[PDB]
Amino acid sequence: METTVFLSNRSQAVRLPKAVALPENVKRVEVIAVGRTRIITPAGETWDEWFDGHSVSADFMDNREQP
Amino acid sequence: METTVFLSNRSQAVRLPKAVALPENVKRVEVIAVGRTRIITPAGETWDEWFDGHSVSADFMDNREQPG
Amino acid sequence: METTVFLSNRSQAVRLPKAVALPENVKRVEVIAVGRTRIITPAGETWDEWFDGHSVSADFMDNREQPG
Amino acid sequence: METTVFLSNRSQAVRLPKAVALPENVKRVEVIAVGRTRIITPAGETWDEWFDGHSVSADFMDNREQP
Amino acid sequence: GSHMLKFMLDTNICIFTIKNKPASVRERFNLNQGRMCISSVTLMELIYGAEKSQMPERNLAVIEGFVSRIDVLDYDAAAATHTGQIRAELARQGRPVGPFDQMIAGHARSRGLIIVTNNTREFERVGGLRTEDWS
Amino acid sequence: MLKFMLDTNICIFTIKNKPASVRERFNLNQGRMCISSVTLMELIYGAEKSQMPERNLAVIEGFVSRIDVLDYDAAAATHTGQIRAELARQGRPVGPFDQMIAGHARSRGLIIVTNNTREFERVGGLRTEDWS
Amino acid sequence: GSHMLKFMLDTNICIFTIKNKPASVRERFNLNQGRMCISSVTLMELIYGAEKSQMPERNLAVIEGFVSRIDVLDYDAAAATHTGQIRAELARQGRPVGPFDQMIAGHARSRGLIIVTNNTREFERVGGLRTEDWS
Amino acid sequence: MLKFMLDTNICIFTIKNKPASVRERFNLNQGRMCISSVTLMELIYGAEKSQMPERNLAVIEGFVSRIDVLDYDAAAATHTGQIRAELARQGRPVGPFDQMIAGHARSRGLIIVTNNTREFERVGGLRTEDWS
Repeated sequence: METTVFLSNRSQAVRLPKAVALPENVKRVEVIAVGRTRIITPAGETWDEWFDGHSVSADFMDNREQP
Repeated sequence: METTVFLSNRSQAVRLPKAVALPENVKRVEVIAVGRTRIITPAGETWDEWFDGHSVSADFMDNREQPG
Repeated sequence: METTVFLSNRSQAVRLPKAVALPENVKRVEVIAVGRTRIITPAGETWDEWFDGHSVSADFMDNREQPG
Repeated sequence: METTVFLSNRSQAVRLPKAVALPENVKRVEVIAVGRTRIITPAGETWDEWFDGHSVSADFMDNREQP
Repeated sequence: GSHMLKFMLDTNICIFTIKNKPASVRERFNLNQGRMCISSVTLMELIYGAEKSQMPERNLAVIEGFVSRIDVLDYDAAAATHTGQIRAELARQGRPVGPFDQMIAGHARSRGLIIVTNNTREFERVGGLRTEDWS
Repeated sequence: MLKFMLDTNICIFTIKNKPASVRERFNLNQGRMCISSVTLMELIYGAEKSQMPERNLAVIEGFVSRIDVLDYDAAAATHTGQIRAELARQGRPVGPFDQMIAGHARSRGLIIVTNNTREFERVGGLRTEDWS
Repeated sequence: GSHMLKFMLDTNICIFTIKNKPASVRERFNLNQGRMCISSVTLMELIYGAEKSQMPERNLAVIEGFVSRIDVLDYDAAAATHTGQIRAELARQGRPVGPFDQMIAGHARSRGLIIVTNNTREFERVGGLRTEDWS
Repeated sequence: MLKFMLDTNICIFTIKNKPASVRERFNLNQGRMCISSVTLMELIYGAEKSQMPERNLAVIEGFVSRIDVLDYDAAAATHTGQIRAELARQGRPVGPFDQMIAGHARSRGLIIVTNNTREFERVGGLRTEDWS
């Protein structure tokens, strides 16, 4: 028989030094692409970052104005 | 999109799949910790730094050569 | 995109792959022979026939009910 | 072991009755999508239909007008 | 060819031609065959007009034959974004435009299509939009 | 894996006030939520007319980037036309944006997640949930 | 987000800000961060301007840092189609517009982008196009 | 499988006159031909200013439907900028549309098929063929 030689599949990673490393409880992580940035959250806590920050002005959608 | 964290060399590393991958321009990102969340952004892309950064030579595009 | 011709039931048939497939609206096409070439088009879609075809009832959209 | 039952793969075909059937020499055929229509040509004669018809007006591109 | 589209028909012109079948629009349909489309917003209004009519069975058949000769574009994220900008651009000026017409205008401005409408006076309040009256 | 469609009222409710009970409902159902492009139109309009459009568009981007935005296609317009007729035979008034959102969910077999269920109550053939 | 883009910068405004770095454009850049783009046609003119300069090594580095903060859109079939219509719309009126500016205008009209330009008087001859002067 | 890029001059040459020698060159190389979107811009312009635009656009559609149309991307603009500088150091004048078409082919490693090879003669790093 006759087969082929190939290289294993790689992927683009980011490194986290110990000063910004994630705790030991998180072995799975959710990643979200917001524009040019990306957000690294624990598996079942994907919305905590958007809830604790990201405030809108007080006038936003005070009137839906649906005809 | 859920991924997995591993270890490479002496430090921790997060696994970024294809659908949320970064362009090849980016090899250096700034990471900021918010609670249990880590936010990554490409490095050195602030307009206030570029407007005060390296300037262009005095002859550059003194004549735009668009025919007509 | 090159395909292959076969035979189904009593007649000839041309094999249309996915990339050049027809919408499900079309189940009836008119075929015209030009030399060694066959041209297929969906059937019965001439404006001059529709303008003279079946007409709409007298009450249809007498009141467009767009709020505001 | 345990496997699955499935249905073989189909595809959308058009029938050619004998009055418009293609000659016997053509066993392979090229198909081209032009808008809502499709053009059925022999394998190595894909451009013959576009050359023998499809005429443009005499004034088309008499001057390229490149600055 | 998806890059052959040039005109988008608003709801007003569609009702006008389906009810009356005028010769002037008949001519411009034959001239610009294969280059016309409507938004799914317009398709919604047409389907609703047949379902509530005295003869929905035969009015739906006429509409489906009308749609069979033009393309129907989905109201996507770009169309929604331009409609949002347009509704704010109009609130700053106190110019009233109906909600379905607002979505039709934003859908065409998102892809540079010319609006074919019966009432050009309502769409001319929108910035960066071309209109034509084929009546 | 798509299961829920969020209406416009629940989005305004969540973005303005950021409730704690909604945060746990979002984290558990992540990856199965979406909105119609009609709702995206209303959200973008609210930011463009506000006093801080760029800041408010940034908050919308982070919200949208975590869910899917569905295009209002021919099937959605078809169900919306039927619902509008079904509602006309009664004396049930429903808003035009809410009508399109309801027909969009019915065309995809999705559950409407809303802020107050009593306005989607009168439409036949779709299920609603109250996440307030 | 690809649906967050709103402005397209022509070649004139790019040369103006790279050479002079004015404070007025600096303010409007900070305000509309992440919502600006240029056409690959404009990128071609910039790269050519650096390669033929007295210091191409350091001028290319400045331009690449400028492009790193905006998006570059490909000149696709839709942009080519709108440019063809525009060149015929202008020939009917005897209004002269440069070839690169003609392609920039067609690229923005194909996707409903607002043109940010230094010379608004040249682009205002194009039908269905919005312009803004950030100088 | 893409190998040849057709310039604007060869397209006008083929569409207006329909030569027999070009027909056999097209049938043999079917599936390996393409044009830049810059050339598509020039073809569409010629039809829109002509006396029968709809008829001429129909002929262009059948021509385009048999080949690929490549987008003028960042790499194509990069090679075009280098070529324009390489040409400036000499006294070689080249048209703006032809400059962009040449840099587009060089960025993709394609062979320029043209009507008269002497205008693409002075550009370094690309091969040309005469199909007249």
